[PDB]
Amino acid sequence: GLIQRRNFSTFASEPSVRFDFNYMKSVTPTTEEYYTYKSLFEVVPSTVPTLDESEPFKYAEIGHVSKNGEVFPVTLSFEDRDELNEDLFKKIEKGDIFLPERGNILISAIRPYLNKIVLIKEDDKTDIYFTKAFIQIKPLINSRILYYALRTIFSEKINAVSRQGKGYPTLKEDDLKTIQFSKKVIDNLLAKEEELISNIDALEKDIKELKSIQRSKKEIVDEVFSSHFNINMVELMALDSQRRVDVGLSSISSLNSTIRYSYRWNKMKLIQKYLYRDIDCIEPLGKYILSSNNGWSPESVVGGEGIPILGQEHLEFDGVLNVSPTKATTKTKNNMENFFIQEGDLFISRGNTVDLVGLACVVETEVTEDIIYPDLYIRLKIDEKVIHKKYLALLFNSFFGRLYFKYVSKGKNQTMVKISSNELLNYYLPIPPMEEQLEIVGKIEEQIGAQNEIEKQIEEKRNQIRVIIEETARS
Amino acid sequence: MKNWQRIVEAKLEQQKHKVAEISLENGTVNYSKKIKHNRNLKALTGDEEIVRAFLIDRLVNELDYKPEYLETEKEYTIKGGHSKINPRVDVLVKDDKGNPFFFIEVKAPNKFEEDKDEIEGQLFALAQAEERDFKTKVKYLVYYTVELIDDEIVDRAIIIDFEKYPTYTDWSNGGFISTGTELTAGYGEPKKQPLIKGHEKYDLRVRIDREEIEGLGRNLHNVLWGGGGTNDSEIFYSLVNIILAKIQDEYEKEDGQEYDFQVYQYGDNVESPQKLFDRINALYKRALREQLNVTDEQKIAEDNVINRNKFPLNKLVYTVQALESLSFLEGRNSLDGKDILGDFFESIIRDGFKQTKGQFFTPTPIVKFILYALQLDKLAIDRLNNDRELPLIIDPSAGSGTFLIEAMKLITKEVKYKQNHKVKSSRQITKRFEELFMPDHNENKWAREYLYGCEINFDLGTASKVNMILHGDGSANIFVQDGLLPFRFYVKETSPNYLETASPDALYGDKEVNGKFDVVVSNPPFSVDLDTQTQREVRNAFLFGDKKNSENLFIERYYQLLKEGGRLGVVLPESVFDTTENKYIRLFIFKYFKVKAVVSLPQVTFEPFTSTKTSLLFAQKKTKEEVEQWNELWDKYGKEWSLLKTRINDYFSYFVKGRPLNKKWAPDVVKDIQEGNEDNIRKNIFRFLKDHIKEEDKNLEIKDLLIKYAEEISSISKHEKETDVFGFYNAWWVFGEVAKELDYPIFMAEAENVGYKRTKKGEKPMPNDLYDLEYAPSTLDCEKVLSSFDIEINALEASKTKLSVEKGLLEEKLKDKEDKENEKIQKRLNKISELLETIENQLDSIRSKKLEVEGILEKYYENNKLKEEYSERDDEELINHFKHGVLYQYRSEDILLRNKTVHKILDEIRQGVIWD
Amino acid sequence: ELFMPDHNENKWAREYLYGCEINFDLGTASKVNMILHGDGSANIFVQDGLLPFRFYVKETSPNYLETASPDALYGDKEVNGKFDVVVSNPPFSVDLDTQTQREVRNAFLFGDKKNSENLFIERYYQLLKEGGRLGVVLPESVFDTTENKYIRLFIFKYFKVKAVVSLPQVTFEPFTSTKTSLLFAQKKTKEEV
Amino acid sequence: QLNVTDEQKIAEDNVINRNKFPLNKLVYTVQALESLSFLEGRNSLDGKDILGDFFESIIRDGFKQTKGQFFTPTPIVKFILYALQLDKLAIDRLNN
DNA sequence: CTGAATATTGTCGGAACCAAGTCTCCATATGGAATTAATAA
DNA sequence: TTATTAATTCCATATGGAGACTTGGTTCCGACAATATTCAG
Ligand SMILES: Nc1ncnc2c1ncn2[C@@H]1O[C@H](CSCC[C@H](N)C(=O)O)[C@@H](O)[C@H]1O
Repeated sequence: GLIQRRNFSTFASEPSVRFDFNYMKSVTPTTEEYYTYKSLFEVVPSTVPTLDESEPFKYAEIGHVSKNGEVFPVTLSFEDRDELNEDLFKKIEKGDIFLPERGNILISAIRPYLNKIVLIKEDDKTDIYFTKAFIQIKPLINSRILYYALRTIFSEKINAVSRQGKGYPTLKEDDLKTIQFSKKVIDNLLAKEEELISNIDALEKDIKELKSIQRSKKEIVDEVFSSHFNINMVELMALDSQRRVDVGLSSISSLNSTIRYSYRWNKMKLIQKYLYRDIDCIEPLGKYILSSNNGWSPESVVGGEGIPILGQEHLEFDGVLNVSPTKATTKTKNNMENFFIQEGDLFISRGNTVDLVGLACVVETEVTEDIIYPDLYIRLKIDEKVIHKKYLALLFNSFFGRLYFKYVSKGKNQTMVKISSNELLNYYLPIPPMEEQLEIVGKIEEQIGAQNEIEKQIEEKRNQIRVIIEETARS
Repeated sequence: MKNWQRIVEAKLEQQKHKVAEISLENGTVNYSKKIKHNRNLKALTGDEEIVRAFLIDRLVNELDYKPEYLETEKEYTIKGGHSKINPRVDVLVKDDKGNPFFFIEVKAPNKFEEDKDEIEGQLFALAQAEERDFKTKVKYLVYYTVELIDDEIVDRAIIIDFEKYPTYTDWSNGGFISTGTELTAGYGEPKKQPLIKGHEKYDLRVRIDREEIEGLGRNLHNVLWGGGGTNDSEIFYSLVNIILAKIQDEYEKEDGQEYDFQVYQYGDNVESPQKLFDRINALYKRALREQLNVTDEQKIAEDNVINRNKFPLNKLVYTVQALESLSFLEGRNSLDGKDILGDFFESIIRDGFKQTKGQFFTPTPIVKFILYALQLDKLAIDRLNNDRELPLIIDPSAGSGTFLIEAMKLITKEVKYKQNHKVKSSRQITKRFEELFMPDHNENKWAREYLYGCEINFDLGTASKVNMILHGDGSANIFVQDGLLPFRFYVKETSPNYLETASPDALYGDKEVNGKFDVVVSNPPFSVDLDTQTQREVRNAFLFGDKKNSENLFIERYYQLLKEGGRLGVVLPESVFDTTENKYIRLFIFKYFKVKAVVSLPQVTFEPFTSTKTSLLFAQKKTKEEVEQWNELWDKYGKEWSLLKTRINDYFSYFVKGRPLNKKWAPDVVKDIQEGNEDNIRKNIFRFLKDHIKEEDKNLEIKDLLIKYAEEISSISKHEKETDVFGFYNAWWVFGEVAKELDYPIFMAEAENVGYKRTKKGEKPMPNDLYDLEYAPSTLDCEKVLSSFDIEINALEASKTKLSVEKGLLEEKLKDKEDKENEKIQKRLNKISELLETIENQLDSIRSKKLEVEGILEKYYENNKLKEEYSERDDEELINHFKHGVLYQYRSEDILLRNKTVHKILDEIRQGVIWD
Repeated sequence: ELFMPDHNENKWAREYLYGCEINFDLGTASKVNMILHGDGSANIFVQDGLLPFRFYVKETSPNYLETASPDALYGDKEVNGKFDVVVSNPPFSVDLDTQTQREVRNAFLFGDKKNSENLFIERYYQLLKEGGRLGVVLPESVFDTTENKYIRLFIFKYFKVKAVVSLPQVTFEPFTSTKTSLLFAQKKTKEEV
Repeated sequence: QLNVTDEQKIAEDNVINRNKFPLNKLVYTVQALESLSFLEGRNSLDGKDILGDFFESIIRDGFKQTKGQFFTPTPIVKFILYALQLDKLAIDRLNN
């Protein structure tokens, strides 16, 4: 760890005479002609607004605000106050609400390192109320300049005054009033304005345009799979909401082989019967399976010194292994080679939530190093003449595999529902001809590749939007 | 080559009966009728005959009882292990008469280690089988062995009769009873047990050697815990109370007088559970009067050792009767080296305590880091080398004695073995050294006068006392009462009571101060709530007793306990360091302590129990000659602050608010308003804002300065609220001035990984930032370790010679058989040859690793030591060899106290901050 | 005699309401609750729930939880067929006591498997009358998984399953959050087995 | 109320262990429950098992894991009895 | 008739923290292997 | 006339766990100022 050395006098920096390590990691003699909170901003005391009842107002907690300074408020109305959102209305009635005045900045008080600072823009409409967990400041200088100087720069001095105290690392208005902002950093940004606002505005509107067409990695798989097979997605989500199945005693042993009569199995049967009403290409998977080798999960330390190991978070709805190992072991089992990922392998997740169990992916990434797949991965070397593994993985990630594994995953603990080899061998999935399987794969490969390219341009723009600020400040 | 083996072999080749001189056979000498054998071989059969021959000699030499011919019975059947076993119930003594009447099982001092189910394996369990097959009347059963005990070589045996318990299950319920200790001539012995008369005969069986600790630990856990409905902890506490009762029984009893920790099998009938409970409870209810220092007759009489309905009586009988046959006071011998019952208790603690969250322990790495960061070994050496005295380590929060046992082992291993070079023999120093350390069987006797602790929990206090006694020490110094009481309450009924004196202090609230201890290591509770009556009873002995932050009261108690110049090490949470509310406690610490070190521990130290962040705090209590200076400064900069407050208030009233001039303000306030004198007012307004002003404000008008700095003038114009200690002055201004005048460097460090990561499913090694282990031991006996390698060499060479023996046996069978059996002989010979290449591929690697180990010792260890250029153990090549291979067997689980360079937090703490 | 004295109306409780608990503290708390709600803390046995029926000694005239005789179509094992409304929440995968392990190899059909949550189903069968009702809370692993086939087969032989409803994981949110389900079955008469 | 007929157990048993349980803590506990009406007050607090909820809140989950110390919530229990038609069964048994 | 001190009226400040989301090593059968084995020409 | 079991070892493997670690931020009690109070000199 760090080894510093400070003096007694340095305990006089704050009237709270704190002497914690985190606060004084930043404390040091200063030569820059620092500014203070008086010149830059002004803390605005919070007040409880008089909300009307007819108009549905919009509320936002800390969790609704994103890391990149976006708000996703919840539309609440006193007219429809049910028990699901009763807690929010309880907070509102208690008095944890305030309407930000236009142009202010709202810094979150809890956990500053997430950089959850939001700016109320001077333009636009439909103002949104916020939880008093934020802190209002009125920037005497240009609001956008202070906003960008607080998000990108000064992100470590704000994090150097947070108070943990047997729990949440939180801030206080006094902590902000204690900050020691520099002069050159702020005056360089303020003087070089009228272009450092135009460039950032253009880049932000480009980012907004890119986000305007973004789609999730699951809807794309759902869209094309719904395009084929002529599946009414609206009716499927309606039959899934039914909570009443009345089967008979005779229809318990049909294709059971182990006498399972739980409600989940009996609703699986109904859903699978509904899904295949018009599709006639279905054959059991157990025919086209050659092996079901599991993985190896030794005791692993995060960021250790040894062979890397994958995790359940590296399987995405796309169908490609993320190959982003985090955990590392140093233990051997005399059979290391059999538990190393190879190009073309088909891995299915074994053990997750009821909605994320059974996700499959093909490696499709040439990596020369050896990476262990945990025992929560089932590798499925199969017959490469009818299945076309990519198609199988993307079928499993689709609603055709997200509903079967949602109701066949055995387990007492619903948080780690697991699938066994028997479910894989007894799964009746639709197999179209090899030519027909290739067409879908091309579609939900090109569309998702375009989506990923969208996901890459936005990151590059958001990185240069702060590189510009850094180079402007330090100049 | 075991200790007993050499003497017993010497008497095998020096038999007074002349029965074992002929090796590998005895068929041509008298008293060798054992129905040959039934499975394989009639020759040397290990340790069994080695001691059974001497037993036969003793039977004939001194026991006599006429010579006859030692005509014994035949072998029965046992289904033990692979294939049925046909044993001759070890050795036999004439079976008295034709039918089996006497059974003896010869064992060995080292054989008590491997197996403990053979105490009755050929005894009771098969005794009924003999009585049911041959219809005999077996009555007398011997668990015979003679270890090394002087010329008399007295048998430390467990001899039992077969008239008390019809079956062996009831005998086990009778807790491994023994109706005989020493073999008696003339066919005598009492029918019932000879009891536990503590003079001679049975004694107390004080030679606990090895692995019977593990046998008992597995036995107690598999029976007492069991299942059903309980919650582990109370079972553990009941066992602790039983051990406490046994310790009290050993304390109170004298020569003879038997022992109350028995079963008292009157004749043949076993004890009724009620009377045994009454006896054990009387032992326990008198233990409290003598050990727990309780005086309330009502409390000491309205209780019991076990809760009955949550602890069945059969379990009580089994425990109370199995726990004997080993002294809990002096029984620790570990064959040779002592300290064997401690490891037993930490085996018990680990398996069954269920730490949960309410009762967790400071992890041992943290405790050792705290002890070394205080330079406890150096302080102890200096105190012994100059004052002929040891420190007075205390623990006001105590617990399981975690902070005390570690300190005990630390001092013993650092002043006696590792750093005794620092101790110089100067007669009186040597006198103290032999008075406190030299007796190995009572090496932990110094800490009968130095270690102290206070545990509020009754069960935790009892467990701490039991841990304290088992290692061997005067646990009477731990008080099971509260730790936040006046010193008069801590009454020890023997020895000097350092935690009893009290006296009001001049410059501390005119309150009691013990001021006798030197080191105060503790881990205060994270959030204690106390209660109304308790809070009212304690808000007179502490300055900040009114404030309901009782956790902070411990620091005040730490000041009250430490003498002038003592050392303090704590595990205080971050709230002391960061939270605004706990501002008074920081000022108190700065006033009465010289803060010398602080380590920001990571958020994973107590991860399975609680995620609250903590930071170790180290300090040295200031002497009075510095507290007086602090008090003088606090007034010199307090009067100035008050005057400045008055002047600034007047200036704000006039210049800003425009109030009419009043001549009654002050002679210096209304002296320059008419004359202007802006600079004089400017100096005052700057000085009042000692750290708020900026250079750019040096040009603003007087009115603007008091307006710009408004909403802050009032903030720096308030006293210290409800506090009569700091006075009616803003501490922040006064403290800022005092710290400027009284400034000293302070160590500052943080740790991101302590070395462990405990979870609900065990723990796992992690990188360590606090300290570094030693791995390679400092001193390793080259002859001893090389003898261990040579022992493994010849152990494998024995298998090599055996395989060569079958090779020679079968190399002549090829010509003996032509085709049919020849094919099988050839196949067996081929696989024997394959085993030969396997064993030679073992042997060549064995030789290569012998050579590399010898190279390691020569290039690193010189001669039974470690070279000065490698003593720091910073070389990666030296370390890793001990981390792998067979050297990992020895290793060294000791913290490396490097003082040449810095590589871990502990290194620069011992090389940085100086304790004066 | 049962429902008329307003002051003390819970008189039938002593003679028409039984219960077993293995923890003495829990037993005392349960008895305190019974006397809080109008007495009835006479049949709360503080002994184990899977012990032989002859062990449940009580100091009163009616001791219905004592009768036990071998049953023809059960493997000749003790059956106390008098109770009707058997309801409980078995401990899931709890370790049986070593002393009780002696008496589980006998008097139980599948008594060779140390599985607590499945042994109590058999004990219920030993307790319901020939026509009694059984509403129990069981883990979803009983109704699923391949290692529990015998119990599911065992239930379908002697019992006549009437309903099963899967509770949400929000049931035991602070404590364990395990997927459980309520099973409602009625014992079949000997003329049906 | 518990019908303990033996006069010896009553002479040796106790409400609390004054050594395990400090007496000032007993004072506080009595003070907290002085005004409370456990009897005749249970009607208002319908569907609230005080003693069981106290066990759940006090005993750690670590001890409630080895043994199945997980109490069924009251809403479920009222559903189990009403789903079994226990009311109708009791009425029929009383009638016939 | 000028209080300040206790009914309380709504607001800060922390917390032996703690829900939400979702990712995990390991004890334990187990059976198909091995083994011994008895079929029987 | 052997070599088929079917038991008794023994392996790496499949299965499942009243789970359990990670990350982020939430309620609620306790002060507490400021309501009010509050009786009195
Ligand atoms: N005056 C007091 N007030 C509260 N707890 C006290 C106390 N005096 C001693 N203790 C004990 O201090 C313990 C805090 S945890 C003990 C420190 C650490 N776990 C160790 O074993 O060394 C509690 O279990 C409590 O029983």
